[PDB]
Formats: sequence, structure tokens, C-alpha cells
Amino acid sequence: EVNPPVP
Amino acid sequence: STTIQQNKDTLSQIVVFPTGNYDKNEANAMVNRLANIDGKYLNALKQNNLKIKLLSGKLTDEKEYAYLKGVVPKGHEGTGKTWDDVPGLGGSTVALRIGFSNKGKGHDAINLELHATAHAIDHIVLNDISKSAQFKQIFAKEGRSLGNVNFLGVYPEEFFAESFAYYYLNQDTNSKLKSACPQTYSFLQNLAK
Repeated sequence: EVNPPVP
Repeated sequence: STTIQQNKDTLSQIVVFPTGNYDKNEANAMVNRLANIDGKYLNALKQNNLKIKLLSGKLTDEKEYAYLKGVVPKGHEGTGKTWDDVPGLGGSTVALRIGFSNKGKGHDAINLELHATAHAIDHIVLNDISKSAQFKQIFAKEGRSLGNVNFLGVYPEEFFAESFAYYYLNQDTNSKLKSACPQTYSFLQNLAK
């Protein structure tokens, strides 16, 4: 699983 | 002060520094901010052999993230940005670009390393609690009270990670979360018990 920061 | 040091000792077994030249003082500052996370979470990360990889360059230049080149991260539709340009990643792993901690440095998270690490805590330590029924009820009421409502108000795992970051970054952000999201604040408060 991967999750980015807030754009 | 002592649990801060204890958390830093735990992080010395989690944090991986990059090879070659990099900003040492800022790397240490990122670890210092991570040390504010409740020690119970950090010890869980350590037990799962989760590594917080600090990077001197793009995430996608690491072998394990090369598959994300050209890939638009979740919720980044229309930003024109791909994983090549994103300085932080969290989940099964954690990877962070040194120097991009602060809001505005290629992202709008309150703090890069806390946000990404919150994802790993959510996924590895808390078994995706952000997607549980309990938090989804809280996310439904307060998920749009921290700005970026089309990202935080849409993905509970992102609202959790960003709230987690507000809660642990510093005392100012902690107070802001309590006023804006009192039920989320209480949720994170109980989680740490």
C-alpha cells in the first residue's frame, strides 16, 4: 500500500 | 524529554539515511519531529521492521518505487504531478525527501514525515483503522473541517493521516485539530491509551 501527501 | 529520547532511540532503528551527500541537520530535524509520535506507535513500527527511508532525491529513483514513475498518486488528479514529483510516501513502506517537511514544499500536508508515517501506522500497526466503521462515522462529520476538502474530506485514510500529523507535530496544531475536529481529536486521544 502507498499513500501520497496532501496535494 | 525522556520519552522523546526513547522515541529517538526507537527511531534510530527505523530511520534509514541515504548514501552520499545530504542535509544532515535537516535529516536530524525530521527524526526529531517524528519523535513526537506516541512511543506506542513507534515501537509497533520497529517490531514490524518498518523502515523510514530518508532520501536525497526523487522517490522514484529508488528501485522499489521505480514502478510509480509517471503514475498520478491517489487524489492528485489534475495537479499535473506524478509520484516522480511527490516528496513523501506512506503505507506498507515510508519514504521521505529531506528538506520537504514544511507545508508548501511540494505538498500541502501540515508536515511531510508525520503524514506519511501516519499512513504506515494506520496500515501496518492499526490494520487500516481509518477505514473502520468507527472512524468512517467521524470522517463523515469532520472530514471537511481541515481544509483540502476534496482530498481530506474524500479519503478517510488521508484525513486520518493529516489529523494524526496535526495531533503530534506541535502544540499549536494539536490545539487547532481539537477546535476543528473534536471527535477526531478524542479518537486519536483514546487510540494512544
